Amino acid sequence: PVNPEKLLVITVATAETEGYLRFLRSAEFFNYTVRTLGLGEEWRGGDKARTVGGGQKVRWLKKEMEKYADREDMIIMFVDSYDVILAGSPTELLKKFVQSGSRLLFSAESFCWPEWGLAEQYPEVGTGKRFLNSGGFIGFATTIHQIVRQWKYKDDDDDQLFYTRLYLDPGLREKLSLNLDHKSRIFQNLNGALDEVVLKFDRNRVRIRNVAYDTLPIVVHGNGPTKLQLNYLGNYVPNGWTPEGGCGFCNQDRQPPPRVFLAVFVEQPTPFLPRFLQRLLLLDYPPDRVTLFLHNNEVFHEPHIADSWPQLQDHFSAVKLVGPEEALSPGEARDMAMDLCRQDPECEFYFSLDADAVLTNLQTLRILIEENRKVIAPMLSRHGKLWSNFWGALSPDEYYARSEDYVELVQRKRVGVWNVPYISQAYVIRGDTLRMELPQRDVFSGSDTDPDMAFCKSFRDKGIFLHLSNQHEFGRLLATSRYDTEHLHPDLWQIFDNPVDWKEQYIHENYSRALEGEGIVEQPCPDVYWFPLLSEQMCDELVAEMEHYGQWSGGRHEDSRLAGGYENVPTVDIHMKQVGYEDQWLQLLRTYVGPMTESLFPGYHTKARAVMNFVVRYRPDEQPSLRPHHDSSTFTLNVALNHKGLDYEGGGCRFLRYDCVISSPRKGWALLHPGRLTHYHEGLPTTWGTRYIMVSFVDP
Amino acid sequence: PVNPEKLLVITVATAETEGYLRFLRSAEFFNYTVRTLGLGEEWRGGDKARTVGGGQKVRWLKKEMEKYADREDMIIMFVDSYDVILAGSPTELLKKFVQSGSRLLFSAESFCWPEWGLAEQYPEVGTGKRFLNSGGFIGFATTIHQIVRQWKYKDDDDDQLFYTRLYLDPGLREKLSLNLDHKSRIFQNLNGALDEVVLKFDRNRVRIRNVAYDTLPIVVHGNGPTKLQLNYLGNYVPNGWTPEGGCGFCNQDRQPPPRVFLAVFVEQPTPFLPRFLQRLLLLDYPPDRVTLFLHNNEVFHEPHIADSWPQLQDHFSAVKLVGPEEALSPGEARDMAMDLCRQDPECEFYFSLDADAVLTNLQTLRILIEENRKVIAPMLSRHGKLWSNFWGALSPDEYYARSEDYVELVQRKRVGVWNVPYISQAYVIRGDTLRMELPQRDVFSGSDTDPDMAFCKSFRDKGIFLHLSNQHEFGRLLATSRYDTEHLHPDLWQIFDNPVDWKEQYIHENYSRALEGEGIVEQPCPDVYWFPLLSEQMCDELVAEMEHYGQWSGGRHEDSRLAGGYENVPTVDIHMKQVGYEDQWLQLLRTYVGPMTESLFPGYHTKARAVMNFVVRYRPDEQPSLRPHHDSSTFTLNVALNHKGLDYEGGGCRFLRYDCVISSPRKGWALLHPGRLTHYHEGLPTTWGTRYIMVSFVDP
Ligand SMILES: *[C@@H]1O[C@H](CO)[C@@H](O[C@@H]2O[C@H](CO)[C@@H](O)[C@H](O)[C@H]2NC(C)=O)[C@H](O)[C@H]1NC(C)=O
Ligand SMILES: *[C@@H]1O[C@H](CO)[C@@H](O[C@@H]2O[C@H](CO)[C@@H](O)[C@H](O)[C@H]2NC(C)=O)[C@H](O)[C@H]1NC(C)=O
Ligand SMILES: O=c1ccn([C@@H]2O[C@H](COP(=O)(O)OP(=O)(O)O)[C@@H](O)[C@H]2O)c(=O)[nH]1
Ligand SMILES: O=c1ccn([C@@H]2O[C@H](COP(=O)(O)OP(=O)(O)O)[C@@H](O)[C@H]2O)c(=O)[nH]1
Ligand SMILES: *[C@@H]1O[C@H](CO)[C@@H](O)[C@H](O)[C@H]1NC(C)=O
Ligand SMILES: *[C@@H]1O[C@H](CO)[C@@H](O)[C@H](O)[C@H]1NC(C)=O
Ligand SMILES: O=C(O)CCC(=O)C(=O)O
Ligand SMILES: O=C(O)CCC(=O)C(=O)O
Ligand SMILES: [Fe+2]
Ligand SMILES: [Fe+2]
Ligand SMILES: [Fe+2]
Ligand SMILES: [Fe+2]
Ligand SMILES: [Mn+2]
Ligand SMILES: [Mn+2]
Repeated sequence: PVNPEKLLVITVATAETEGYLRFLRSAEFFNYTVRTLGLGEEWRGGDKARTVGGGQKVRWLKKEMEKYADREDMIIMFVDSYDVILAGSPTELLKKFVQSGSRLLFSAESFCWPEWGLAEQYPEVGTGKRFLNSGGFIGFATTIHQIVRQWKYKDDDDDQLFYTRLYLDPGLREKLSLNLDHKSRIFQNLNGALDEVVLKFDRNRVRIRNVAYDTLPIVVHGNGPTKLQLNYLGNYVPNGWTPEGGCGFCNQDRQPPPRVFLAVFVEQPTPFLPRFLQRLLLLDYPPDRVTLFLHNNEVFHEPHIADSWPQLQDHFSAVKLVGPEEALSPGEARDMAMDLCRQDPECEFYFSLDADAVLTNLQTLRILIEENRKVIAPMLSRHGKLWSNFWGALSPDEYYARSEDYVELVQRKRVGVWNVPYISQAYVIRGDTLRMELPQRDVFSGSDTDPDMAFCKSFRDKGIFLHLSNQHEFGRLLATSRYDTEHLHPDLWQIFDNPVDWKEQYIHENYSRALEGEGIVEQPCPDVYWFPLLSEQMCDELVAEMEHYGQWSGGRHEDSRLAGGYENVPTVDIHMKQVGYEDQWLQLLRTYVGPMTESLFPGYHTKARAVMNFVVRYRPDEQPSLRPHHDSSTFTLNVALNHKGLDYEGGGCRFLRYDCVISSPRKGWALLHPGRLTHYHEGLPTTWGTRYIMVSFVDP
Repeated sequence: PVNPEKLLVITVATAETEGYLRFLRSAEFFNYTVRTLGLGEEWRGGDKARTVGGGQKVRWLKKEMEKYADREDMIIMFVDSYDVILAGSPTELLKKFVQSGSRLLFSAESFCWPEWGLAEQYPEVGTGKRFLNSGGFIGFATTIHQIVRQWKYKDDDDDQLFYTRLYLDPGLREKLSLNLDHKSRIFQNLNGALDEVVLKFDRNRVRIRNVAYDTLPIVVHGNGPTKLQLNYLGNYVPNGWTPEGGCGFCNQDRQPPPRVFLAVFVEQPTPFLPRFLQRLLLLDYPPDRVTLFLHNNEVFHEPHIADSWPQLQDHFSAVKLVGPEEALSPGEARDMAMDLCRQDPECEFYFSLDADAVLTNLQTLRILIEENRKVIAPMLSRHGKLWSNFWGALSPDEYYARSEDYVELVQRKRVGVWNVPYISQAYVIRGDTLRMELPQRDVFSGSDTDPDMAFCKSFRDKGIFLHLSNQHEFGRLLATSRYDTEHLHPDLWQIFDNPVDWKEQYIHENYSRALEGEGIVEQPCPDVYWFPLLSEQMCDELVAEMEHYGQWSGGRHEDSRLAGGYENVPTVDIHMKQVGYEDQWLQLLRTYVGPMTESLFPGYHTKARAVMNFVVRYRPDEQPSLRPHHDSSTFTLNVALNHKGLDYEGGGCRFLRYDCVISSPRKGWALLHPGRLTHYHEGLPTTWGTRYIMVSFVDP
């Protein structure tokens, strides 16, 4: 039973990169003893991601092994550190080594790298990996010393060719009892084996299983082009995220805060921008510590920015606008904003936020800064859909791909802080990282590749992790896909594409409370109910849209009213059809009036059909009143669109059979009365100003 | 200026017939002096209506004239009396005689009667009547004496041939200055001149005008076959009926009363007979003075008569039934009933009343008896139509014809007591007239002619007037034309043909009062109105008709109710369509429910459309309740058809949104509530007995 106190892990690492630190945490979880060679030095092993190299690893190890040249009592395992995580204990590792009968076991690989023509020389293996991989091997210290002694080559020569050449010596391979871990009992190299590796869960720990060989490896090596697959596994293995404990490295549970450069990007016509700009004033972070940069690409949004700009300038420490007349492409804009932060040593954190990100959590900035990562994004999704501001995986093209755990994360079945290949629309970046690790200006620009992808790739190429937190509800993403800008108030037409935001801007703030009892709804006259439905902004924009159409009814015009004997009872009005708002208004009816009606009239059901939908204008100079009549409806909805007193005098609705009068309508509130038989009614004369109302004859 | 004290009217009359008395009244109106020859004697002048005759007139006149043979100071006018009325004064008559230059003026006639071959011998006249008529002549007494002296012939020879022969003597005609009144200045004979005579009205007097000659005759002679035309004129001329005075011989203003034989005739299936038989008990005339005879030709009416017969037998002095098993034809039945009166000297008046006569005036018998005529009928019309129980005129066929004043009489623009050619369905006849003047048994029978016509003709042939009074509202005539007897209660289906009577039997007696305010209508729940609509008899017959169909609803049956989510809400019921009563029930709705609805819901109009009309049966053993639902109607009508307590326990209607319960329905009363949106409602469980209701979903 070999003693774990005699096992030493040796690894190489010239800097404490996020991968190195991920490795160490996995080593410390199992209580391994880790010696790290090279930590302050310059890497001379060549660009291992483009070419061969790594001989410097062998030189440093050879020098370290001279201490242990005679230590037959010591087992040593050498592993890479930037792309390796440990998944099993020293005890299990040692038992498995001993079972191999080997004196120095190398990991095995599907590819014969870097000289593919050496494959013939290798021994035959039935089903396991055939070839040697230098990223991981374990053996007696005396045997390892005898191998690494023979290093006498350049720092930029290939370490794995060196070991392969020695392994392919039949006399040497037998003298020293050298072996390869063909069936991945100990070492799992991913390159060429992705289809064989799955996560194996436990209550408080995760590891990996090779389903081809039915093994539980100890060492997971994301060798070659599998770093992102290793990134994926390292979110779980060994104690990343677990069924019972959750995430293991996040906070879980949440005097001057760091100065922040906040950069906002308006790169396409985007709905509800006035609302977004107003949210900036509400972000819970001291505004004297925030510098605002706003890039607007859209002349459509210039009035919006202008209205908001005085309040922003008074709010934040400093503000800078870059408008459309500057002709910047989105890539150049984002380079410029990031570089303003990079070049200012007082910029401790850089926070990029696009205009289609709705931050519902006003503490997002604090939360992300406290997470203490180089780069981190809050998870934002489109309402009720899977689409989000991150990708879990990449295609070989390096385009979008759905990771095996994407849906669980978007649905927040698994919450934590995830290492992912792509983030967008909102993220926070350390100022130090921009200065020390990505000093180039051309981060988003440079190739014909999309800027958002180029940015992520820029960070991946430096080995910087991209973190994504779904630990909290942070907000959502607006649909901007087909946003029709040819209206006086385009956001009035957003009831389909952005219904959550549409409701919050146009439905009365006390509507939902009214629909749940609470004694808001009123019944001023028998079977006439009165409730808040439309927000003041909705009334104002709707009136303005009607006046902008300008073509009100006149003589010869006919409505669906019933008075006396086949009389015609018209109003000066505009029907929703004429302005192109029928479909939107029916959606309102379906969603907000239908349910209100069934609640106030128990027993009644409706799908809210209405062929007659129109806005009425009363004035002393044209048609000031509406004579007694019935409506061609099962029930009628009558919504006040302006203020009695401020905008008009007189007016109001009278119900003759009940000698009951609605003398003082409320802007945004609706009347709901039966349309036939019982509620013969009259619109009293408007005596001054202009009185606007919205009328729907539903279920005719 | 000849003195009217020297003018004597001589006429012949063997009896004081109604025509003679009509003549005398017209003579007394103008203050003529009338000598009447022959009053107690036997007429030997032959049948003047079949043949020639009348010589007896000349014999009596010749004897009377011997007194005046030398009285050159006297003017004498001889006229017939049974078919003559005077229309002008003695003064006007005398002036006109004098203007003629004649010493003995005869009336003229279009026909050369009785020897047509004497026409050549007459003098030529341009346009006036050419030939002599003996019914009227005026002249100096000495001249008349010289003419009548020459009478030496049989009582049955023709008087007019005698005068013609003397007139056609050229020497005589010139010696005595004999003349004919060619242009009807004085005498108007109607035969051959009907087209020339019209009535000329004045405030308090009527006369006739000859429009061919533009004259105003003094003497109107209905000679030959024009007696009925004279009958017509004599209703006005000279003071019969006048614009300002009205009728001149009627009462205008209305201790043992005469014994009466009342005879009732049921000669065809007739509607509402139970009601008619019940009316007999209400006739305002002492029942101990009335003998009832009832002839029923219809087995359909045997149960009706049987139900009523105990009350009739207890009511009247004596009663006799003659049923269908006696095989009597209507003619034999009416002969038999009239002859029972004829042969009983205690039968002072005979009153014949058919079963389709509705006497609304319970004093009809008194009124007609007080009118003191031989034969008189009260005017009865079919509701809102011109058809009545009399004819004003006869065709040459002696069939129906419309008199020039028929419509004015039916519409009661002219009221009085009229001499008319035909009466039917109700009339009163003096017992004496039957004994003394129509002793034959075969009054209605004898020829293949209709009995009703034969009866009138029988009386006309004896010169008996047929009187018709429209001086009062007496009643109406039922339509019996197409009476469908193939029902359990045929009168339920009479809403079209006899709507006045249908209303009085089936509509609630307090319906009309309720429709005119008076605080009968109730509103037991908000916008649920409650009013009396159906009579108890209507409910009882309607239920019984449904149970007699017997085929009530069951499983798989679907109604037009709306509950929850596309649930099916059935009732065990029968729809009006199935029993063949839809059209009738819609008529009820149109006529009685429509107007009630518009009165209780001011502003609403309806033509009372209803596709769903049905009777519901609730029982503990089948379907006792009706779960909460809405109706496919603008408003719903809900009529109770039996008695809570007597016939069922439990039941009632509940309106959930109003926490209001109709716990105690009223048989025959209707509920009226809106059908949609507001009045979600439930039929409570019937716990004992059977609860029937009538339901209509109107305006769906
Ligand atoms: C929604 O409901 C709230 C609470 O019922 C309303 O609040 C009040 O507003 C009045 C006048 O604006 C104030 O005098 C009260 O002090 C407020 N009460 C509270 C608890 O805030 C609010 O006005 C309603 N909103 C709308 C648009 O009608
Ligand atoms: C129609 O209305 C009359 C009067 O309102 C009702 O008459 C009364 O009936 C009750 C019970 O039958 C008696 O106690 C009263 O004395 C009656 N009053 C009078 C003035 O007659 C009559 O019942 C109503 N008819 C129906 C069928 O409901
Ligand atoms: O600048 C560098 C590059 C690499 N390494 C170490 O050398 C190993 C070899 O690099 P890599 O794992 O990327 O090569 P591959 O396994 O993909 O062939 C890394 O894991 C680190 O342990 C290092 O210390 N500094
Ligand atoms: O039974 C009779 C029939 C006739 N007359 C008288 O004789 C007249 C002649 O009869 P009528 O007028 O019917 O004959 P016509 O004028 O039609 O030829 C009558 O008007 C009566 O004045 C009479 O007294 N008794
Ligand atoms: C690691 O060592 C500590 C004692 O030094 C011990 O308490 C802990 O449980 C060990 N953990 C594992 C996973 O072996
Ligand atoms: C008839 O005579 C009386 C007097 O005897 C007279 O009062 C009356 O007015 C006269 N009527 C007519 C119509 O001549
Ligand atoms: O002006 C009002 O409030 C009543 C008008 C009405 O109900 C209608 O549009 O038909
Ligand atoms: O039984 C009742 O009174 C209620 C039933 C009803 O209204 C219906 O027939 O639809
Ligand atoms: Fe309109
Ligand atoms: Fe209306
Ligand atoms: Fe039914
Ligand atoms: Fe119902
Ligand atoms: Mn590696
Ligand atoms: Mn005559």
